[PDB]
Amino acid sequence: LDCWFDEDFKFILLPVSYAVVFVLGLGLNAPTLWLFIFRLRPWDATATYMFHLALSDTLYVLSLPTLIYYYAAHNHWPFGTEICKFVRFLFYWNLYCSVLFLTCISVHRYLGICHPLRALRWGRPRLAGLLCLAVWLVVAGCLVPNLFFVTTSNKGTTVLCHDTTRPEEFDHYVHFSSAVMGLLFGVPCLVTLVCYGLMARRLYQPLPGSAQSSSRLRSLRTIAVVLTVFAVCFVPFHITRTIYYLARLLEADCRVLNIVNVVYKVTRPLASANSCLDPVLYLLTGDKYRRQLRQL
Amino acid sequence: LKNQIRDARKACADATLSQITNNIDPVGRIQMRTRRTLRGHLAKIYAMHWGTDSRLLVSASQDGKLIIWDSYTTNKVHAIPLRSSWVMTCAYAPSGNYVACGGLDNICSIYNLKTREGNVRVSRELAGHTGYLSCCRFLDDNQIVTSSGDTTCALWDIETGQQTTTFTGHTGDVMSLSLAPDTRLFVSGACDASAKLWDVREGMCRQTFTGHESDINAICFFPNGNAFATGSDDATCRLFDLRADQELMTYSHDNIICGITSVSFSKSGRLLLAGYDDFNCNVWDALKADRAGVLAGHDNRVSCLGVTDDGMAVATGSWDSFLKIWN
Amino acid sequence: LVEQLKMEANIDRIKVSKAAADLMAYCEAHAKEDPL
Amino acid sequence: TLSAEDKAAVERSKMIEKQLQKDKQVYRATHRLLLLGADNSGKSTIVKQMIFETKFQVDKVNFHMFDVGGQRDERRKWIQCFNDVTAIIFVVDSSDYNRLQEALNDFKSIWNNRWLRTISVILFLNKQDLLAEKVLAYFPEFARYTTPPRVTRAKYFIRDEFLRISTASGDGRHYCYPHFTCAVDTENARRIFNDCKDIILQMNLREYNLV
Amino acid sequence: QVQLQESGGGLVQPGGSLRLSCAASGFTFSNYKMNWVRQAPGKGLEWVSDISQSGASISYTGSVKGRFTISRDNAKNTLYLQMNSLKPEDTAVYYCARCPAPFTPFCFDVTSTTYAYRGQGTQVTV
Ligand SMILES: O=c1ccn([C@@H]2O[C@H](COP(=O)(O)OP(=O)(O)OP(=O)(O)O)[C@@H](O)[C@H]2O)c(=O)[nH]1
Repeated sequence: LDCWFDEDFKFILLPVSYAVVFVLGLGLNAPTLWLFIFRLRPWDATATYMFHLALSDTLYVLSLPTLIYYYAAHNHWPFGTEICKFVRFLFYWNLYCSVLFLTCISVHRYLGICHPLRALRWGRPRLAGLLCLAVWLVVAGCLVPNLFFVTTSNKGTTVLCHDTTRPEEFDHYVHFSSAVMGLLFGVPCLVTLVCYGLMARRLYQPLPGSAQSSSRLRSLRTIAVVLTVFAVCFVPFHITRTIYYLARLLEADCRVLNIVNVVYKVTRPLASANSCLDPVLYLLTGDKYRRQLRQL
Repeated sequence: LKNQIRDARKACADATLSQITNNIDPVGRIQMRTRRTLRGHLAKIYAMHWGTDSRLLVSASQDGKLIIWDSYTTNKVHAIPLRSSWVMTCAYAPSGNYVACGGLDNICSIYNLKTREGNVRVSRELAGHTGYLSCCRFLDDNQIVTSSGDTTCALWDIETGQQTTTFTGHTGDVMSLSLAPDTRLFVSGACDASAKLWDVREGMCRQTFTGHESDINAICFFPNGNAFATGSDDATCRLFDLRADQELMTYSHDNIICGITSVSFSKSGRLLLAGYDDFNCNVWDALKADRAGVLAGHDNRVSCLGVTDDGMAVATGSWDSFLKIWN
Repeated sequence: LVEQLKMEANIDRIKVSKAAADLMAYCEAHAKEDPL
Repeated sequence: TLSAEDKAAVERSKMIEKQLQKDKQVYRATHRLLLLGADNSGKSTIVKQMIFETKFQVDKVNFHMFDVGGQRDERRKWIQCFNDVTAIIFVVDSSDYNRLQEALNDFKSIWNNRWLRTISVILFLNKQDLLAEKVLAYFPEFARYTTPPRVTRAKYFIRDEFLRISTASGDGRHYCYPHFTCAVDTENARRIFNDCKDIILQMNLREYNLV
Repeated sequence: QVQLQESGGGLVQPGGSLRLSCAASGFTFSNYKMNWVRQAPGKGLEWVSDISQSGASISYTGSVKGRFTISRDNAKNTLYLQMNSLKPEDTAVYYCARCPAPFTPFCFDVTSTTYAYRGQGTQVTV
């Protein structure tokens, strides 16, 4: 049907990184997931977004084990078509809703820092809950076509579970994936970068009379670390994904196809590591240090 | 002649509650768990009071809304907005159709519950106090006695709106009062590290108890009516006997450094519940000077404490806008 | 102040052990009706 | 279970809760400020250039500042009722040095209080035209002082005297904002607005898991 | 019953020296920080010096520092004020005062017109 790709540059890397991300995600997200409900009931806007992101990370890492088995079995899906469809929907569903929850928390911080008096002039946790519900619903609705797209085929091995659609229906999937990727990453990515840069610019310049403190520097370091982690986790993954999908769409020579395949499969663990990096980033600094120390 | 008074007090040389009640059965670890959490208020809770029906519960907070609960069903029966947001006392008439409030406005506003028009309206206002109201308690349907931070208390009349009797002999600022079970006497603890017993009919002080070393914050009559407990800023409670005119017990611990915010007694007078500024409550034995339980459900502070009239429950407020019913 | 001390001088007319015994008997009698 | 009276009671409770939720937005969007000072300090004319409570707004954010003076000159207890104020507008008369010592002492007592340790204090050195007239026409450390003419050195001497307590004993959870006001200064409303903006910004930094 | 009593005053030469001692009873000395209160004729209750707990922090007044020494003795349960240099403008009554909060450096109300824990001081005349 096509010219094939390299094998050992992915089967030795993706299963190990996915298993590591899986165990780290359940080691770092379940305790805070239960803390955000039956430890002290924190449910203001900040804790609402943090809990929703933790839930997204838990669902994302729970979507892993079957596809780690798929990757370590040298491209084999003995389970069936239904599990393939559902879990390759759930993978991207949790990924994009996690990105959207990062963007929601970034806009929340921007409102609370750049315009604080206006922010509590108009604000309510009901808005946060409705925003999270809308995020879940919109991501599920826009990855509705993913369910029809991810299919199981028997071409080279006994069973394959195509992350894209079948090779005869790749022109539909490139359009669909490019559309959802552009929307649910580019608008979140630009919004998050703009908001974090604006808040850092506000924190840098000393405006007040004698509110001179190291708070404006510690928060600046935290914001820089958060922005760098988000960028290095998500931007190369989506950039390499675009490059790989366009390379397949143009039907170029197999050498550049192998090269872009390798760069995409090595940027995939970077995207996966965000599920474990989110708790150690957002749940560490601040009063949550004391909360986790007390609940430990 | 204070030396003669102290010699008369020391004439009862064998004054040791740790010896007379030494061979008694300890109460034990009182494990009380939260039953209801009335999370309807907006800001710090300052005061609360139970009704005679033992179900309805009035409470006031920093946001300036006086609310009325139903602890059986956790339903807000009423919610009375207040002109002044800094109110630190609450009341509930024995008839159940009147609620009083007061604070930094130096006015004891009384709101008419269950009127013929089915609405809450200010029935009367009492503006004869030159200091902030600290505690107001409904003597009856027609009389209410109030203590302010202007060194004096006063007994009011609803029909006329003027003081029938005043109690001007004190020092410092009166912080809280508590009526006797017979409603014929009452006591008032103030910031001069002293508490005085008053007579409503005569309006004259009878005894003075100088045992504490800091401002007395809360005071509550014993159920028997011949004693009371005073919680002060010295992080130590004491129990005073009206007949003995001398402190009996001293519920103090080495690890306690936060002062008392509220004091209440159980139905039998065996369990002394004390609110603390140490982020939680404490459940003191009445005549053992030892702890029996800790109510650490609150997450900001404890500012008010009340025991239900027939002893079936207790209610503790907090500086978080929560109200926890314990049992 | 001296007058109040004079009134307080004539009010000390009970023993501490009697008050302790009265309180102890009161909590013993009413312990049945106390749910706490 | 669900009787006619029980359903009516539940509906009434839901109506009350809806009214409370409606009022919560109003309560959270208004900033409560405590006005403090001495008799010689012109704190009344600062309010007049915008318990006695005043209401004003700057950028559609409603501020409600309170000047309580009906109490019996003892504020150990009723000062706790202002534990959740966004700021304190403690006003100093810097043109009376004998009173300035007492202003220094009670500013220190306010700063080091257990309940006011988390409440930022906006500092207004109210009398500055009088100070300029007095200096232009007590403390032994004034001679051994250097500017961070004479009236500027005096103004900053008093400011640094207050900032010595505001810094050496501060826990980092609240800050002091010194401002130089006058009798005819009309920027006090906007100064308090900006100071409250920064106070809320600092609480937002602490509560947003950033610091 | 908080009681305080001062002694050692009423005889000063311009540039002279004496020593002020206030006795305390009814409360623990170590848990409280005690100030000094000066009442000049025709004047309100002023402030002189400070000592915190077991002498952790010491503060004075601008017209006091360099000539007054504040001393305290938890074992002896008394607080001292040593007067080294004198001028005839400090003729007043020294109220040995404190603040009600224990284990807390918050002396909010010390120089009030009425105060429960401020004993009757001794007259000092230069
Ligand atoms: O041109 C192609 C396209 C696809 N394939 C092979 O199709 C299989 C499924 O590859 P998919 O096209 O279905 O998804 P994918 O690129 O994201 O790769 P995986 O996450 O599923 O591993 C992969 O093993 C790939 O090597 C080729 O070999 N050549």
